[PDB]
Order: sequence, then structure tokens, then C-alpha cells
Amino acid sequence: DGVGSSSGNWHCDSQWLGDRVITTSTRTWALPTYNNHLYKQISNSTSGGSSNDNAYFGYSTPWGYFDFNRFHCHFSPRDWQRLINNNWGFRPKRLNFKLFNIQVKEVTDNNGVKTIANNLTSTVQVFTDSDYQLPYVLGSAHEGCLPPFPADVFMIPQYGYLTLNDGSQAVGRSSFYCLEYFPSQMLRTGNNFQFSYEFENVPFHSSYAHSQSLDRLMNPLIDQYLYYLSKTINGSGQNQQTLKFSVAGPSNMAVQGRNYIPGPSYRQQRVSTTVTQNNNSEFAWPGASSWALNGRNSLMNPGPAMASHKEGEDRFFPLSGSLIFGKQGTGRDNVDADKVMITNEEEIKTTNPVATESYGQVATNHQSAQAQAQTGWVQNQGILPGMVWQDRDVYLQGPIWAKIPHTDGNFHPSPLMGGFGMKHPPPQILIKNTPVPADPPTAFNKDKLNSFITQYSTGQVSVEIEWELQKENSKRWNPEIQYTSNYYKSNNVEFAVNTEGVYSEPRPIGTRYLTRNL
Amino acid sequence: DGVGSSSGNWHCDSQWLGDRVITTSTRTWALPTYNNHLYKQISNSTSGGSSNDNAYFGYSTPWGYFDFNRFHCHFSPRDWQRLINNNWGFRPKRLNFKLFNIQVKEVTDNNGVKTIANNLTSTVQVFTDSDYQLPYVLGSAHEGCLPPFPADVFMIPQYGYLTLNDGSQAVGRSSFYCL
Amino acid sequence: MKHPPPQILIKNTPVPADPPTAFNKDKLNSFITQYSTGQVSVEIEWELQ
Amino acid sequence: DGVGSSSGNWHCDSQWLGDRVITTSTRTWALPT
Amino acid sequence: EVQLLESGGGLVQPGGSLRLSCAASGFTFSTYAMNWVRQAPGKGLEWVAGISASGGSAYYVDSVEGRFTISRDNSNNMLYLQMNSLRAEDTAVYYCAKAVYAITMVRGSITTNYYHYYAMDVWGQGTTVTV
Amino acid sequence: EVQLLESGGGLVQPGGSLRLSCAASGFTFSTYAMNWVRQAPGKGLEWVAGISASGGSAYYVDSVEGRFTISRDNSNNMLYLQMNSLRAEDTAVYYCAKAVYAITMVRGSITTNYYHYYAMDVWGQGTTVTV
Amino acid sequence: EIVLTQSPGTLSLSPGERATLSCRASQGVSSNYLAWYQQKPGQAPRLLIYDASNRATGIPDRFSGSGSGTDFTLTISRLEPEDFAVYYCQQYGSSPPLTFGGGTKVQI
Amino acid sequence: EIVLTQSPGTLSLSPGERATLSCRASQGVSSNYLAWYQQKPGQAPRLLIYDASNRATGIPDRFSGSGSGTDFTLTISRLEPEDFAVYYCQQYGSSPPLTFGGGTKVQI
Repeated sequence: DGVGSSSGNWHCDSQWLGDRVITTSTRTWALPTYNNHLYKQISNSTSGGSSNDNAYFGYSTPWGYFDFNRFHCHFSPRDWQRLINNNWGFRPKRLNFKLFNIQVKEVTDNNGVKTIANNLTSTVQVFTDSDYQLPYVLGSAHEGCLPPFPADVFMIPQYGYLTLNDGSQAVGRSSFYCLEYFPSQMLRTGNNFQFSYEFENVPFHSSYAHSQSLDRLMNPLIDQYLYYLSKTINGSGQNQQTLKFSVAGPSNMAVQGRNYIPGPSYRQQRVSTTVTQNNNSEFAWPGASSWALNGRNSLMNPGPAMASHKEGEDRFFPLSGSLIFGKQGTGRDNVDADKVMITNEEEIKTTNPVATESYGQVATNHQSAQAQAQTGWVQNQGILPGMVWQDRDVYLQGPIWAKIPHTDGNFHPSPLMGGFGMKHPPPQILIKNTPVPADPPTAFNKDKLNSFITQYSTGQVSVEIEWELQKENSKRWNPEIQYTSNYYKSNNVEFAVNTEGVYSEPRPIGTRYLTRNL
Repeated sequence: DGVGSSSGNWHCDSQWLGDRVITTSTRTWALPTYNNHLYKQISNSTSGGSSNDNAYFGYSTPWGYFDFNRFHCHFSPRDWQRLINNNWGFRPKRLNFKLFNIQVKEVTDNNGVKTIANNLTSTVQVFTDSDYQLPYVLGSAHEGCLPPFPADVFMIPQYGYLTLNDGSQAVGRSSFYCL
Repeated sequence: MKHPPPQILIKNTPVPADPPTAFNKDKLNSFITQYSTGQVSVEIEWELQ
Repeated sequence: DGVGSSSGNWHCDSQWLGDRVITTSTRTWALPT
Repeated sequence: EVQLLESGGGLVQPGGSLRLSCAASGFTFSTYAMNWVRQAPGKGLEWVAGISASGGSAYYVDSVEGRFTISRDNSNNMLYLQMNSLRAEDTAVYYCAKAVYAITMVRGSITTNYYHYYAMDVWGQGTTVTV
Repeated sequence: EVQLLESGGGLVQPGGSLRLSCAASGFTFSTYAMNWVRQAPGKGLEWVAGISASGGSAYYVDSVEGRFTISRDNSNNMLYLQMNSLRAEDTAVYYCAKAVYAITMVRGSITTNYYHYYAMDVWGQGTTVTV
Repeated sequence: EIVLTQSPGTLSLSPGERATLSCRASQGVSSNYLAWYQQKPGQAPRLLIYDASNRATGIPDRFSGSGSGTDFTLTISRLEPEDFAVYYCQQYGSSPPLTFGGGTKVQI
Repeated sequence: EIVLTQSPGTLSLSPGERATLSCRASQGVSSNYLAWYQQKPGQAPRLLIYDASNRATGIPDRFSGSGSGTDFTLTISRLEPEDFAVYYCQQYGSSPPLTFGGGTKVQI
């Protein structure tokens, strides 16, 4: 519209209306020029890592992309509390996205001292991939989100993708994408950008913990009309074989017939946060649960959703079983345990098997007069008819949605790191500075121009999500567990800035506080 | 509307009509960047005072606020005389507030000599707290008013607030606000 | 007054200085030095006795 | 129209419709004196 | 010129508490983070404690954690080190540390926030503590 | 100051394999293209091999093609030249060399991409290989 | 605590010769933020280079520095007599504790 | 491989005299991109001029260069004693192999 006019206003709010919540967040972003306007082939050799499990082939692009795929992008900590204490479930419905107040800057550096000026005629390009034609990187739990704290100014991350590799080489089946090959909207400083998106129908994420367990569903006062085999021998001595049967009843609850059984399991190794209880050897990689694809090993991480530990043992955690978040200020490599926050899934132990335990036992032979009954341990158990389970929890720090891979078949496509699986997720939003070449020579040359005016852009983004709520209906008489702050005094308020202006999130906050019957 | 067009005109006047007076005042303001765009926890320890009667906990914000809460913001001394010699009472009724002719400046300092230029694309943000959701500091008799004399150019003061403290520490009942 | 004249809050929108050319997850700590200026008008109707 | 407004958008596409194809290409150019 | 002058060190028995004071001039003390560096005889220098310019955040070395307290007074431009439960190993020379950068810096067009811990530009002379 | 230090050269029989290594410091190594230059006794200099800053593009003189493999490690600041099937005329001094342009350069208001091969600004001392 | 090791220990080279010092980090040093200090006998240590290449104010122009990742170098060109001393590398790039390198000595 | 030939071979001139060297290319050299190197006995070669006229950092100001197309010149004005050495021209303007000129010697 105009240079001296603003193309949008700041909106950060929550609106709680009945069965729905609407979040809106505005942030300030900065987009650099990436790769100095080049597409580049990258590989593990351009990086230098040699291991087969780590080999890759791909491209880096000049483009950036917006990532709002974490819950703290949309919820303040008070909003999250207000969500999780009152609601049995929630799920996303609609999305509104705006890009406005674009400013392109020119950087000049004569002697190590940068001068910055407005370039009023430069453009930024933006498009959404609404046909899902690009590789989709928003579901890999990458950094670069809109920051949780609204006053922080964030950097737009660089878009890059991988294709098929063999070692560090490509194959004929490998795909290369030019993002210039898509139509996009060009924005000078007066222009703004928007689009809206409709989420596809997904289940409500369950945000409750079961107050009843899968093996206790019986009436404790009454017998079954079913019999179980109680005794195979009369007593000591030879030739004592017999068949004795008893009613399964309140006093022996382990043997009662049950309609539903616990969900599937893939065993994780158990580690203690008391390190002297751990073994004196390196087993982080060697003891890991893994899966193999085309000759390469991937860690099973976080893997199938399983109870983190047994009742009363909170010092143990599955090795690659749980999502692990870092504290504010924590470094990149080889930090101590007090630097990280380890989530635990204990609320699902009512229906989901424990991650560090066997699923159970099966018979391994035919017993006989000459052979004793033998059993063996089930270390991994696929879906059986009659299993029920809970998916993994979502966190304030965690991801919201993933893209379901496009395949012939999938089973229960809920993303393993947690959240809502979608065949058509929120589309990727791509952005770049339009290159402005430096002065060309005065005689024609056929080469592409390699010399550009140094630029970066900045602006505002607003994202608005309508969320559908499932309100708690409970008849429970006694009071629930609620997420709460602690009154006791401290140097800092939690979920606030400190004396240096640094916002931090001191803990992970899951969604499961209220209870339901099983 | 436009760069080369003005978004408002100067109004300083009093209008004495019967049983009512209407004051209007225009001033010129300057807003710096406070805290270099940071929220910061402050306390009596960040200040250094040790006494129990003086202990506090709170925050400073990047924002400024407008303060017209003194009578000389609205009345010239002749107006005030004209008010107090003829009237048994008075009280406020309506308020109109305008913010216009915004100019954002860029400061460059190569060797101790400041250069100042227009930045035509920069914005200022403004809102009123009309639901009274922020801590309210306009009633503490602080400095930073619109100045009594219309030709003076004034500095917008920095917004900051206090919450519950124990000594210099906070408690779980303490509130933090992001504007 | 239980509902006095409301507080009027104002700030300069931060304009970051040039970011680095490789992605970094930190918040940007470097900004273009700015200040703003302008006019304010306030009009009050007063009832007289 | 205006300094701060853009006079066009980027179009690179192909559209295959029956008996016809429509190509569109956008590039960035530089003209010296 | 920036000057860091420390006093209050000396010999004392083990298990005792010794308080070290430091005096700084020629710069705005409030805007600069401060460090304490200790060097044992015939050994490399060891970083002991770090204090934020505000004073809100204080950091200590793993070995002396829980026995040493570091505090600063902005008004009096004084930096203090409190020592409790002294040990034979603790006997070393303690030098005042001044950070190279201020929490905010102006360089031409740009204003920068430096709230982390940075290389130490200016040093005091050192004051010996013997346990 | 930029320093190129090469080691691993020496005498060996014909037909043998010799892996020549080079250690660099003083500059960001992954942003520069590297070269191997060869001078036989009493004769001028002969450019042998050169390698892209990324490592994905590696070129050779016509004579040594297929016999020599140039490679680099951006983490270790190391340039490698490994030889196979050495000959009477491969005997010479072998130099490390660094291109004068980084792949991207900032001058004034302009940022420039340099991905070609450029004049060699810095040299190593040379290490003799006798066949 | 992530560790700095100085490869050369108690080094002796003749005056007027180029001196190269290397400090090795176990883990990557965040956004550079390494520092070289010089200490002389019975004398308070002195800042030379902060970050990677950045030279302190009152420092001779013959001192240089460079490094990235886990590998850092302090270079002394046109060596002189006052340059005989013990040298150190400091890592401030992570969260504290700030840890010095082990120390390295340059003889005559 | 496109060839560089140096016009003067084993040239000798008295000190203090202008020295003019000529490197001739069989093929045009793309966007200049020629380089002059100096080598001294038992000493690693040294960059003088890169591209056409562009002088390296630590180089005396008396060294000059120019050329276009197939003809390039290295000029030494106010000749001095250290300037006795073998000189080379390098062509990087094409795709590799980079090829040096044959070499040229400047005597006393």
C-alpha cells in the first residue's frame, strides 16, 4: 500500500469461548540471505562424517521457512495450565497466518563497522506448499520455532532436504527441487501476506490419566463364573498328576479372565540417574534398541509409547524411550544430567506396558511326563486383537503435528514423538530475499552474476489457531490433581525472565492431570 | 496515510462554555529504546539497598507510557485562576487522546559524533489497558508527566511494576507480565 | 475511580541488526539503534459547579 | 503505482491440460549501461 | 585507566572463613561482570567465581561450590569473595577479574546486548591467601 | 598468520603408494580451495591437484590422473594427497597452497561468490618425495 | 567442564623465530569465544586475543590468533625478548565454569 | 592445457634498472585471472600479482602488473638486490589444470 503506512497490527491474545480456544501470537523475525543465493548439493562427505548409519545426500536452498510447530508458540504457560486442568481433550481446527511490516535492509561494511540502510524497492518472496510437493521437514522436531516468549526476536531457519543416497552418492531415483519453480508472492515493504488453513479431522488428544488400571477392571466383591486351573499335582512323590480347578475371585485377581490386554511393546534398556547403579562400560550406542532400514541402523527413539518406569522407581528411564529437552543455556554436546529435562510417561502405566520390562511370558514347548513346562520372555510384542493403549503425551515444549508419510499402509498413524498425525498437515511456508545483483560489467558476459548487494529482511508474523475443547464431565467425588505453581520463595519467578532478560522454561509440562475411568 | 502528509494538527486551547470547560493540550514527546528491548527482573538487591522496609521485587519493561495525571497538563495558570475564583466545584467528564506525526530515527555513531537519519519503515506500538489487566502505576505521583509549559519537549518514562516479594525474593503468588 | 483513565503504553518496535548467514537458534541480541518522537494531544471536558 | 508496492509476482510453473501445455518462467535480470 | 585493587587476603588456619574485598576504578562497575581467578604456587591459573553485572546470577567452580560466596556492591564499586571451610588446596593467589564487554555496547549503527560471560580484559594484581 | 605445514613425504621405491598430508592454521579452512604444486629438480613448478572448498570437486593435471587422489577434512584442517604407482618422474618437492579468495567474500555493500579456482596466496614449505 | 589442552609444553625456540601455539577443546567452543592470556613471572596475567582473532587494545601488532570448532592457535611472529612467558587459553563460549587451558611455557 | 610461454629466458640486468617481463598465452585468458609468482633458491614461491594488476598484501609497492587477452607483463621498477630470482606466470582463468609458465630467471 505505502511506505509510510503499516500493513498490520500486533495480535497476541487468547480467547476462551465455551468449547473452543483461539490463540494468536505475533513475533518479530529476521531473514538473512542463505548460501548467498545458491542451491548447493550437500552430503556427509561435504560434512566429513564417514559412518554408514550417518550417510546422506541432499541439498541446501537459499530459502527459509516458518516453524510454529511447538505448543509454546501458541500457549503462554498460564494458558497451558488453563487448558490442562479443565479439559479432557483438545485438538486443532483452523489456522490463520499473516506476514506483514516487511523491511529489507542493505548492509555496507567499509572497515569492519557495519552501516545499515533501508532498501525501499527490494522484495521478499513467500509461498506455501499447499499441494505438499516439497519434502516436508516440519515434523522432525527441529529448532527454529517461533520463540515461546513474545518479546524475543528470532531468526528464520534455512530450508534443506534429503533425497535417496547410497553412501554419499546419489542414485537415479534421487530428486532435486528448485523452489524458484513454484509461483510465489513478492513483497515490497508496503505489502502483506496471509492465508488460512483448515485442519483435517483428528482425534482429540487425550489429556487425562486413567484412575483405573487395565488389570483391575473387575468388581472386587464378586466371583467370576469362570474356572482356572489351580493345581497339577496332589503332593510330593511320584505319580501325583491331577487336574484341579478353582473359581477366580476377589482373592486371586491375577488369574481372572479379562476382555482386554495391554498394548504393544519394544523393550528399552534401563538407565539410572544414580550413576553408581549403572554399569561401568559404554553402552549408550551398544545397548540401544534400534531398527534397520536398507542396511543402516536407526535408534528406536522415542519409540512406541510405553510407561517410563515401574511404580515407585522414578530414578530409572528408558535409554531412548523418552523425549528429552534441554534447559535454557544448555550446551550442544556432552552436557550433564542436571542440564536436561527428561520427560516420563508414567501416567500411561495403567494401559501401556513398562518400557524397560518384558511384555510377558509365553510357553516354549510341550510339557510332558518327560519334559517340564518351559517359558520364555517376550521382549517385543506386536498388536494383538484386544489390545488397548494410550499414545504419548504432548508438552508445552513439544511438537503439535506431524505429516503422515504417504504410503500404502500405516497403522495408528499417531506421531511417535507425540501430537496429531495428519495426511495434510499445516503446509510449509517458504520465504527468501529476492537477490539484488551488484553492478554488472559494461561488456556482455554469459556467466551468471556472482556478485550481490548484501541484504537481509525483517518483519512481523502472526499465527492464529482455533482449538476445539473436550470438557471434563467427571463424577469423581474427591479433588483432582492439578498443575500448580509452588508458593515457596525463590530468586526467580518460574516462566519469567531473570535479571539478565533471559526467559526460561524450568520444567516440561505434560497434559495429563485430570482422570477418567478405564 | 503518507510520508509527506501530516497526520494531525496542534491543538492547545481552553473553551469555557457555561457549566463546562474543555481543555486541550499538545506536546512533543521523545521515546527512547528502554532496556535495549529486554524485560528484566529487578529487585532491591539488583539495586543494592538492604533494608526490610525498602525491599521489593519486580520487572522493568521495554515499554514507555503516557502520563497526563497532573492538573498543569491541562490548565494554564490563567485557566486555573479562572477556574478557582469562580466555581464551587468541578470534576472530569470526557477524555480524548491522540498520537500523531510519528517519526522514527536511526542513530549511527562512528567516532563519538552522532549521525541521525529517518527510518521510514519502522513502527511504534501503542495500546491502552482498557480492561485494567496491568499493574496501575499512574496513581503513585511519579514524574514523567506532560510538562506544564507547552513549548517543552518531554521524555516518555519507562513502565515498570512490582509484585509480591519476600525480602528480595519472589513467591509463587508473584505475577509476571509480558506487554 | 474504580475505572480511571486507562494506561497508554508505547514502545519502539525492535529492528534487528543483520543476522548471521548460518542459522543460530539464539534470540538476536543486536539491534539498530532507534528512537521515536511525535505529538500528543489530550482533551478533557470538565463539568463546573 | 508506488515505491513501496510490488508490481508483479513470481510465476514459474507448467500446466498440462489435455492437448496443450502452458509454461511460465520468471527470472531475475540485470541491465548495465 | 581501569584499576582493580584487591585487599583482605592473607594466611589463616584450615576450616576458617576469610573475606576478600576488591576495589575498582576508571569504569562503570555496575555495567561489567566480574570474576575471581586463583593461581596455586607453581600451577596454572584457575577460574574460581563469576558474577553477573546485575549480581542476580553467580557462578562458581565445581571444586569450591557451596563453600565460596561471591557478591558485589554496585554503589560502592566493591567486589567481594567470601571463603568458608578453607582447605590446604585452597591456598592460592586471588586476582580480581573484569569482563572485556559491557552489558550493552554501541558500535556505529548497532546496539548489542552482552549478558553472557566474556574474556577478562583487566586484572587486579592479586592477593595471597594461605590456608 | 596463515601457516601451511606438510609432512609424510620421503623416498620410496617406484610403483609404491605414499600418502602426503598437510596441516593448515590461521584461516577458516572449509571456506578455501586447496592445491598441490610440484617442482622437480632443476625444473619449474607444476600444478598437480586442486580441490573445492566443499571437497565435492577435485581436479588433477593430465599426467597424474587416476594415480593421485586429493582429499581434505574440514574438521581436522587437513589436506591429503595420496599417490599410487609412483614413477621416475614423480620425484619432486610437494607444496601445499591456499587460494586467495574464500568461497564468499564481503567488500563494501557487495557479497561475492567465488567457487572457481584462483591464484595461490599462501604456500607451505614443501616436502620432498623421491621415487 | 569441557577441557582445554595445550599440545606444546615448556617449548624453547630461539628469538626472532615464528611461534605457534595450539589449544585443543574436547567439545566445540560455542561461537568461538576463546581467549589467550600471557602471564610473566610475579606479574598479573594479560589479555592478548579474545574470541578467535580479536586483539586487545594495548597489545603489540605482532600477536595473532585464529581457530574454529575444537582447534585454536596463538601465533607470535617476529619473536622478541619480552615474549618469553607462560601462555594460556580461556574458553568462555559455554556456560560457566570458565576453564583455562593447562598452560604452556615458551623458553629462550 | 593452454600454454604460457615467458619471452625472456635467464635474463640479466644491472641493479637499479627497470625490469620488464612478458608471459604469452596461446589462448585468451578468461577475465584476466593471471598470477605472477617469485621463487628464490631453496625457498617456497611467493605470490606477487594476482589477476591482472592486483598486488598481494605484503608485497613491495615497486612491483606492478598488467595485461589482457594473450599478453601479460610483470614490471619491476627501482630494481633492488632481493629481486634476483626466478619468476613465473600462473593461469587460473580457465577450467583446471592450472598451468604455470615455463619460468624465467633474472640475473645480476
